[PDB]
Amino acid sequence: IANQFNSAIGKIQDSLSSTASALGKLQDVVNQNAQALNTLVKQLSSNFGAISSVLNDILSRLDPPEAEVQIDRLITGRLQSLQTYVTQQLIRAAEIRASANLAATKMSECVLGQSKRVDFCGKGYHLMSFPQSAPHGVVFLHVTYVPAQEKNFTTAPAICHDGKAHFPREGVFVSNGTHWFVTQRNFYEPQIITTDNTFVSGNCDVVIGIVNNTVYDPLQPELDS
Amino acid sequence: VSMTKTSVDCTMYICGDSTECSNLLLQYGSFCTQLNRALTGIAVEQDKNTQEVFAQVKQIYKTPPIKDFGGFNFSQILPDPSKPSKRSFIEDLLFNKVTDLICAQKFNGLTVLPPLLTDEMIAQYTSALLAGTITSGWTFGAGAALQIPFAMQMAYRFNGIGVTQNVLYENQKLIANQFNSAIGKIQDSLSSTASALGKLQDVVNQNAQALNTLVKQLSSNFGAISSVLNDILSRLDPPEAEVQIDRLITGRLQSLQTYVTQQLIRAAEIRASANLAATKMSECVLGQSKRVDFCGKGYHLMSFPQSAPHGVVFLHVTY
Amino acid sequence: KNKCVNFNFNGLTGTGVLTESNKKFLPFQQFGRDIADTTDAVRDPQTLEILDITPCSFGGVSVITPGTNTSNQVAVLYQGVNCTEVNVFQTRAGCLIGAEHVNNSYECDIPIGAGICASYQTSQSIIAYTMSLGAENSVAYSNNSIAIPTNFTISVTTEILP
Repeated sequence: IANQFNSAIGKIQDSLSSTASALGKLQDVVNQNAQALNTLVKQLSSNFGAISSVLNDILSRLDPPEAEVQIDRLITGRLQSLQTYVTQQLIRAAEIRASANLAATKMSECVLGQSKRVDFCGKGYHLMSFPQSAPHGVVFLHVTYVPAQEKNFTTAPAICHDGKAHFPREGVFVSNGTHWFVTQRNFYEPQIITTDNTFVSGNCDVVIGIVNNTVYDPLQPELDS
Repeated sequence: VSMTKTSVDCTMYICGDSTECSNLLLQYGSFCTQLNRALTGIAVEQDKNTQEVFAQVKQIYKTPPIKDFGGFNFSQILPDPSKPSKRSFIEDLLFNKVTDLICAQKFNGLTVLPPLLTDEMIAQYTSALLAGTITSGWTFGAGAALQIPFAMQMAYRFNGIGVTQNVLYENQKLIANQFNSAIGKIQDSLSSTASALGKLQDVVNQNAQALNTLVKQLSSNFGAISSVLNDILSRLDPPEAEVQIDRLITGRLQSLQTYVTQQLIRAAEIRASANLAATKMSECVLGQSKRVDFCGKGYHLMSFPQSAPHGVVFLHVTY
Repeated sequence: KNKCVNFNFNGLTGTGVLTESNKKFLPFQQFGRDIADTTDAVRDPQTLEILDITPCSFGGVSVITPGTNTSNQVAVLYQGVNCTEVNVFQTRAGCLIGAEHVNNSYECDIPIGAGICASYQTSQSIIAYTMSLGAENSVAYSNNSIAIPTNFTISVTTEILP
């Protein structure tokens, strides 16, 4: 676990160093603001139907009563430009506040504690998350437990010994074709079938597919010894 | 999930087939060029909602030729190859119960862009996710696919809700009649009752009233003598027509911006439900969550996703 | 007829394609109107007939090209219209000129529409293909069969939020 994990950090460093587009989500924030600001600035150069876009030019040419007509066009148009900018910024404000709340949620579930949610902290069984600061945002490094290799085994729903069906207390029943073992679902760790690893429920005439075997009772040899 | 994609052209819409009228649009700057990017961004977001929800995996999982479910009948939710388009029996009713109109608006300058993800490929998403959950249980999305007997899959699902797995093996015979009968009631409710799909119908009608009203603005004079550009151009002088054209463009700009503003607001509401649809896929469908009444009333066990036009339908199994 | 023209009929000036219409307008009826109150059809004052008005200038223009450092090859895509002006192919999105059609399915690179995507590949040129949904994985299923992982790996996922 120390070799796989430590080797993973090296892959994150190489990935982040080589790939500059992984942060594009943050670059889009800077680009969006740059485009919105650049646009808002370039609208001042437009005449908005007026003879000229410069106010002093209108005042230095048209008479007082005539200049008001042209200035009204500039104001009316420039006011609408702010309405478009403010409106757009309020929309983007709803998009960033949604992501910010999501980040705060992940820090609570993924970072501070351990979350059992499915694919919320990333693929696999969530172990823990380490936050990292990024410009106008945050980065989350999610350590997870992903099973690698798998092998196919024979299973049975229950074991029949004394006439009463035996069920696993934890794990599942597995066999290679000879003896029946009880093991966890996340890994293969052979364990003998015992009264301590199973419990008695129902009978052997109910469970469909029940198999016969001998359930090892630790108390038998203790009484013999 | 997905909202109808509509791309409006402020160059053709504002001034129809008019060179002089269009000349006045340049004086307004990016107002036309700006509104084009606002609508384009909404069309791009429509494709990201279907990719982050419909398909949660990079592989396709198909059912085996010999299907043994342990006494349960999945034929209703399983895809039928006999049909020309592969879909589940439940998805067939959704397509019919959810409804030229576009020809009239398409010629006005409003173009409806087709979705990057066809409804045919969307149906195969639910077929892979629904097929992986049955054969692979809940472990197909968390890593390599685990082959597990479906009879033993529900045994643990009862353990997470506080019920010993011993009740499933013994009572699994009676669960076949309760589970199969529950699926049949859904098919009869959607076919007989058409009001259950009103949630998605309100989304289509929301855009319909916005498109038809936007086209009706051209008939309004907006303070101008007439609402037709050729009528004012052939009557009033170029300088006088510009005064009337100013009221036409100014009136149409306020109507065009009002439509774009509503689309951005409606798009935000759709994205809010998109995250929920993507959240229900992993927690309800893909995995199992101890949270109560998120997947529907009762202890959650398994969820079966179903494709629907401009949306998605979820079938949740509760205890 | 069957061509885009600029027509003046009974004082009504407009541009559109003139075609014979199957609609029968009453004698007192001169020009028809659609839901949008645009002219639906026209009637020639000389020889009385009903002509369907189909507007002109349909479809968009889009450019499909790889990065500049890749190559200067371009593929013109006309969306919402078939092939008119004019490697000339047609899709549900519209006429696509400048891109070859490869029946083999690959991973979507440059999205087009209707499940079709484009990429620059092998003497290399822009090719069009159906979006691949991923490799088919058939999980063997049997009542007595189970799969227990024999190995594990620790993975680190990088997620970013603004």
